[PDB]
Amino acid sequence: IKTSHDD
Amino acid sequence: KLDIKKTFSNRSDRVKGIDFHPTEPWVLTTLYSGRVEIWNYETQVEVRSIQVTETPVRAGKFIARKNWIIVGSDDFRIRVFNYNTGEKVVDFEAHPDYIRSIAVHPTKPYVLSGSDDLTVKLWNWENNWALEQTFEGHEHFVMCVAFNPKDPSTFASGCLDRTVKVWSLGQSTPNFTLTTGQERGVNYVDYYPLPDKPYMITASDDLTIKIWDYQTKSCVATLEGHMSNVSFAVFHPTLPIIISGSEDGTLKIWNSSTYKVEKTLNVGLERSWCIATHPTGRKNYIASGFDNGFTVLSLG
Repeated sequence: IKTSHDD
Repeated sequence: KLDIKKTFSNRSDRVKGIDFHPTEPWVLTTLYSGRVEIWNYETQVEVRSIQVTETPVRAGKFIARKNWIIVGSDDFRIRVFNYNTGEKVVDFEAHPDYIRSIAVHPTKPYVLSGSDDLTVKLWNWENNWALEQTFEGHEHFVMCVAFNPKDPSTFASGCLDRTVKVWSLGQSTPNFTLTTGQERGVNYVDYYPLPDKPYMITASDDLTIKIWDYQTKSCVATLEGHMSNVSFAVFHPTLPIIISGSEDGTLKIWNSSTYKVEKTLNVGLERSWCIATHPTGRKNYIASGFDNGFTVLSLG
């Protein structure tokens, strides 16, 4: 799971 | 002096990484789609392009002295390509998580990668790309790595844990940890290149850019005015300016002595993610990558 800053 | 001209802009999928070649008029872009592009920005023709992966390629650099590009992507892998032959020199799992940033040592055959796995790793291309060191200590995603150009036995890492750590190659703990007060973390760290100031600069999701004296650890200045996450902020190698870019869609040029904004550019490509400056100041070229493509600008 990518918690943030995926963009 | 400041006389900005649009040398070459092209639309593409989101540009996460960008870099200038030091002796050819080329820019490398690494895209969120897994593609990377090498453009001659004078002729506006692609030198070479590669569908590297289906995952985002967040980091890419030239290694001109080896005729390579090196890229890193969310599939966990570092890949190196010869840009003259297209040959894939190496392809290895570097981290068990996203790769955010790659730096290349200026003379020694070392590459640093910073990762969401909380680490920086050092790889040596003269030792078959061996992992020579893992730098542990950060507590959130490592967003940016950069050698100190004046002493590249040391380097800085910027991290979502709100710190910059400065490390010595061959030593396992930071020389120091800088508490930035940028409470949404640090997305980028860069060194001022000239010997008269021991300065570094950090950019944050908290909308600020901060200038640091790395000898005293004091904050010299805080640059305010971006309206969304600041993706990067850098010192220019020859001009007395700082250049920043943001998810607000702007680049900003700031006076590097007064720290006042000098120009805001609404590039028209949506969010800005990455920056490069021509390493010798040729035509004062800079380039930045965005949601909808890139732009190469001549400042003068």
